[PDB]
Amino acid sequence: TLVKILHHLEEPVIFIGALKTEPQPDEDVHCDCLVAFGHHGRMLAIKASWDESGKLVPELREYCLPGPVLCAACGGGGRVYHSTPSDLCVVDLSRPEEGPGGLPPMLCPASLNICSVVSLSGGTKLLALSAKGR
Amino acid sequence: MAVTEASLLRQCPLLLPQNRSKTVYEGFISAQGRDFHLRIVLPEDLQLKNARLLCSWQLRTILSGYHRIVQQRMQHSPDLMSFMMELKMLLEVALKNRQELYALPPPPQFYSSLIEEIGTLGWDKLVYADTCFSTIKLKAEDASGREHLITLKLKAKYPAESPDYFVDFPVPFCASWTPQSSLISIYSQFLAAIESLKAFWDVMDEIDEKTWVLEPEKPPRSATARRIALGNNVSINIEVDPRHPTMLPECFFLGADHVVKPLGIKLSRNIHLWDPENSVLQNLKDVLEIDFPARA
Amino acid sequence: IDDFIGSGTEQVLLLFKDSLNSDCLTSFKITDLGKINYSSVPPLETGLKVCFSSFRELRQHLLLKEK
Repeated sequence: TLVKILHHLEEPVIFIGALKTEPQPDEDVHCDCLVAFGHHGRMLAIKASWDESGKLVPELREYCLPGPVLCAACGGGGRVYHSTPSDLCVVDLSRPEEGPGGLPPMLCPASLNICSVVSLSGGTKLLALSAKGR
Repeated sequence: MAVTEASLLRQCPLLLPQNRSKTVYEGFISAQGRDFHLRIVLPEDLQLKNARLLCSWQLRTILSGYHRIVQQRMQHSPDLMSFMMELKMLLEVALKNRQELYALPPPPQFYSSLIEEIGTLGWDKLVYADTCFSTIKLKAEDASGREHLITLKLKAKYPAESPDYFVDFPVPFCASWTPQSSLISIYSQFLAAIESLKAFWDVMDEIDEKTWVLEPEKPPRSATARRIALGNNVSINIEVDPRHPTMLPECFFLGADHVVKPLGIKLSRNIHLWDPENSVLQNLKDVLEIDFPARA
Repeated sequence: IDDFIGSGTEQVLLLFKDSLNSDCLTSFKITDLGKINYSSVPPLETGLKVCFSSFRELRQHLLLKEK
């Protein structure tokens, strides 16, 4: 020198990112999905469907996952690590995508400001900052 | 009714006007036990060719895939009441399409009743429960001392309809399920079939323990057909009719052509000597008149 | 109180009396008061979580209707 409105979650926004669902080493992966998160726990997911009519239709979800989400990040292979003041939990989008939101803890404490380094040398190794300041 | 003074109230009780001139309506609309926020603004005249239709995002998400449809219905449809009937039909159809999306389990009916029923059963029987609490795997014992497992996939309203049972044992498991029925009933039927086959279980356990069974490796109890190896480059696939386990199981040979012909001819000659009292190995060793190799 | 196992969760360490030995931090007792216990249910929790989410959803619907 216009701006487009997509969904409008009613509660504030915390994390926006992307995943590679159906993951059946390189840094930049061609991400199949799109994810955002709320604070009070509203999660959003988008996918390309091209089902039931023979034309491309946007498949949206909207989950209401527990606890006030304080932070989240993405892991290689359609996984998302998010954090609530009780526990650090994880979500698997790899399976159209997922009807109900199933999530285990990782038995780590309330970590705010998570971040991941993908090793792919063993296993995946993330860096967290615990709410106690460690 | 014919007129839209009471017909609109009977067909959309939860949508109520704000203005004297009935132009601004706001409120809910109900389809499949869910009230969805909504408002709709006609101009001064009851024309729908240009009529604002504002919604909630929770509703726009669902109507994704029919926005052009509902737009066309607004400009085509004569009356508000007819249009709202069309809109309720479309919301219902779209949710029935996205029925994997909206369902869930009742908190005071499902997570309450299922655990009380598992307590009725016994905590030693449950081996596996999913995080989603959909899959539960149950264990059952025989009088001989074998474990047999059953998968159960539970629906949202579990005792309302039949739960999906995936049981191993080879017969078609006929599970009489009433609404009053629960896990103990299907487990009593599970033990009933397990004990009706305490005979078949002896046969297939003998074939597993004594003989070299080839490619039901770590055989599930579903396998009606057991591939017993005899000799070299030759095998017999015995399909046990589990209703009559001691009865002759339909069987043929696989391998080379020049060795299997004598085996088949000798089976055809000694078929009449099959007694239904002895073990299947005892019958086969005297019919085919040869000893079987044990883990060659 | 700290995480000495290196799991993430905090544990309590108790050091028993010095009459045992004249050597430091012998005779310990580590416990979480759950499962972890050294020395010298998930479905039910998820059901609680789902029921709480549905409760909060109904509260949202309720305030909407009052509005």
